[PDB]
Amino acid sequence: DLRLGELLLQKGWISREALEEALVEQEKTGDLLGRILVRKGLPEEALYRALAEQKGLEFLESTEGIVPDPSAALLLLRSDALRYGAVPIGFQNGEVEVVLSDPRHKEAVAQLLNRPARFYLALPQAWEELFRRAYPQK
Amino acid sequence: DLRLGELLLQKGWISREALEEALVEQEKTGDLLGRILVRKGLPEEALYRALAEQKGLEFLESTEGIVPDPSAALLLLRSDALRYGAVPIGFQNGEVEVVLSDPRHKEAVAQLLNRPARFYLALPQAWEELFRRAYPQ
Ligand SMILES: Nc1nc2c(ncn2[C@@H]2O[C@@H]3COP(=O)(O)O[C@H]4[C@@H](O)[C@H](n5cnc6c(=O)[nH]c(N)nc65)O[C@@H]4COP(=O)(O)O[C@H]3[C@H]2O)c(=O)[nH]1
Ligand SMILES: Nc1nc2c(ncn2[C@@H]2O[C@@H]3COP(=O)(O)O[C@H]4[C@@H](O)[C@H](n5cnc6c(=O)[nH]c(N)nc65)O[C@@H]4COP(=O)(O)O[C@H]3[C@H]2O)c(=O)[nH]1
Repeated sequence: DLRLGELLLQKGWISREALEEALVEQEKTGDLLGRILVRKGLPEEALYRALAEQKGLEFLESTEGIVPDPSAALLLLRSDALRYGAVPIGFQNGEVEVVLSDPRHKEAVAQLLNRPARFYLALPQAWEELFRRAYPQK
Repeated sequence: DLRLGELLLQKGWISREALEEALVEQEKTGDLLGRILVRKGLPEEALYRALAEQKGLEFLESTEGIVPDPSAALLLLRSDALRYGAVPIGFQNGEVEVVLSDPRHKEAVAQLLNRPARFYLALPQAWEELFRRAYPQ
């Protein structure tokens, strides 16, 4: 319902002038809005918390405690896990738990999995650490 | 030596008007600045990362993988680990690794331990789960 800029405004993590400056730049550059905001000083975690709320994802402050379930990992080929930015990590109540790197990929991943799923969002470094543990390059 | 408010303002978690507002409220209520800011929308994790930076602590996002070394837990009576909010979890390079629940207790704990130490900080639930693991019963 709410766009990213409005979400951040509502949470008090950007100012109206900071948002307008970003939207004015975007209309000249076409860069992703969150990228402009972060480049101008928005904490990257603030961006991801807002993006998670927008797509109904649970934001994961860390992936270090996750022990990836090998049987969940079989639900995506490694090449697909990397391309879609999705790590299946386990099961809860007959749903597969999946950690995304980019909320914009939730729908594409959900369609692919074609089963009940619970989605999480992790920061880039946290996501890559998790991916490598779930999908060793071996 | 930056105070918490300007630490958070520089990062961009709070506006300047929100900081002034929170300190004005604190003048009436006396609550901690971090608790007011968290009530006003600051993530608790962002608060603890700033508090860790301020006191030279390493903030731990998670304690789930830590297996507490019993040899290190011996360095504090359980009663002291609870009162000081400090869990010794192991040793690195001749320093004892200690996980604090509150960065304000760093100096008191360091004086007591009286040996080289590496200090970490953890959010309350993660700290409690680690404390029960290191100091069972
Ligand atoms: N992984 C990742 N995802 C990002 C990032 N920035 C945005 N996303 C998401 O990608 C979608 C397209 O972003 P946009 O290209 O900047 O296109 C934006 C942007 O041009 C504009 N916009 C965003 N917020 C506002 C606002 O508050 N006010 C106005 N007038 N326009 C806004 O509306 C369009 C739709 O925005 P949204 O519905 O929120 O949809 C956004 C948002 O869900 C990022 O840095 N990283
Ligand atoms: N466990 C926990 N610890 C917390 C929390 N908030 C602060 N601490 C820490 O406790 C000390 C006392 O916080 P305070 O009572 O709000 O008393 C504060 C506060 O009244 C004020 N203050 C803090 N930041 C600012 C600022 O940016 N500008 C101004 N003018 N005053 C500030 O200076 C005094 C000292 O602030 P600090 O040096 O940063 O020292 C702070 C900080 O290290 C919390 O929510 N939980």
